[PDB]
Amino acid sequence: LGSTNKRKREQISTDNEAKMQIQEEKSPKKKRKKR
Amino acid sequence: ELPQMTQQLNSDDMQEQLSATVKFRQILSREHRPPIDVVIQAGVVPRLVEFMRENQPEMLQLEAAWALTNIASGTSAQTKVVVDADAVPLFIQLLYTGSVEVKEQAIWALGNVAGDSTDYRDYVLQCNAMEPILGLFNSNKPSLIRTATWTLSNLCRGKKPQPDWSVVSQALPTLAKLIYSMDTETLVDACWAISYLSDGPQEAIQAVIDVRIPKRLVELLSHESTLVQTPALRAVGNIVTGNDLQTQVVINAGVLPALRLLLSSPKENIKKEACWTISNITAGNTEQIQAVIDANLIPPLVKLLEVAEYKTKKEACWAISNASSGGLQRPDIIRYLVSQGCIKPLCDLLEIADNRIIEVTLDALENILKMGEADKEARGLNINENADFIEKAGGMEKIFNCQQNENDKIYEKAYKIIETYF
Repeated sequence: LGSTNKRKREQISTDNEAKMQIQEEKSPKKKRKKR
Repeated sequence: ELPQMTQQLNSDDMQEQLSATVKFRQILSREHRPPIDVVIQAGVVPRLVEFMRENQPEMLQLEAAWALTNIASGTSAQTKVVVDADAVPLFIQLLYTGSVEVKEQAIWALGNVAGDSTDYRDYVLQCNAMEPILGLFNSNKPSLIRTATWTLSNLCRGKKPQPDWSVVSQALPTLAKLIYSMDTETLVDACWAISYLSDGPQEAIQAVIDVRIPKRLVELLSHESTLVQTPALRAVGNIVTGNDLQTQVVINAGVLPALRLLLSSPKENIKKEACWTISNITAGNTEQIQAVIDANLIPPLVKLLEVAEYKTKKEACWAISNASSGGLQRPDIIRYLVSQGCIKPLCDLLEIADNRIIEVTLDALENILKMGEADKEARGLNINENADFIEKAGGMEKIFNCQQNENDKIYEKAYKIIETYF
């Protein structure tokens, strides 16, 4: 051993259908200007 | 009245061109369902693009860009019409020549194009948008900054594939200043951008460190709003994904007391990201594991390993298991972990967990056992105390039951521990 336990974001922050959708929570990709 | 609006737009008269453009902007700016498809049917998009050329009056430019902004705000098919009409190099030109109004409209359009797909994101950057975009932040108009940061964030965004690092990394000094903003929306978006840029190899993390972003990130961890905490924590987490030196920068910035509070968050993602972050610090060297211990982060982790939702529980398992590997260098780490009651929740995890976690938990248990055997020779003793705890906690059987695992790595490991300590 001596192998690294460092885990990058994708192989960790472990997964689910929902969580990847909800904390998609990111500022919306497109916006439309209104009056 | 689309055919007469269209006729007015094709007029050679400037005052009629402007009137028509305003009318188009209005129906594309309406409250309910804008007729983006119908407007495209009229074939007026190329004409609208003409109204953005450098010798057109500013107001015509402004109004045309607004209409094109909203057409680009719809589906990819509709954004494609704007892009294929060569609007983007004109949007970029306006970032130089335009009034603040025109600049803000043009950067909005560019945001919509960039946010459509990785190809369109990259296309905007290939058209050399970064230079005039960075320029916009010398302005002091809140709404321009706010909008531009959103566009800049869309440019940083995405992994499949990531954007040109040689280009997006130029925004880092701007972003470093931007996360000191008092405008919450600007804050949130800049943190998001930074969270994107910090997800990468050694050089990306170092670039984020070099503009002294980590200090401010750790401060923002205690922001009132989870809308700020979330992207800030994501960036902080990304950084300690780096080597021991880079991770030490975040520790020196006081991340550990900050994580203590985050472990209690009602927002599950924050709890989980906090556990993940800690795991990448306890994946560091012995002093960094020790620092996590000294920060009194182990009891909250052990409770989460015990009762949190599975995804969060998994991350807590990693943090504690990673910490246990520092046990070979100094046994007191294992002693402390065991006195904090980590053995039973680790063992109980062996059943419900997936193969990846099972291996991690077995490693942790074997570290606890290795130290326990060594603590027999070192002080003449007949029984491995940690092996007892594991047996008392029912982990012995659960480890034994792991021998019936399809995975050879898990089997060999579960077998080796059953025969060595039991």
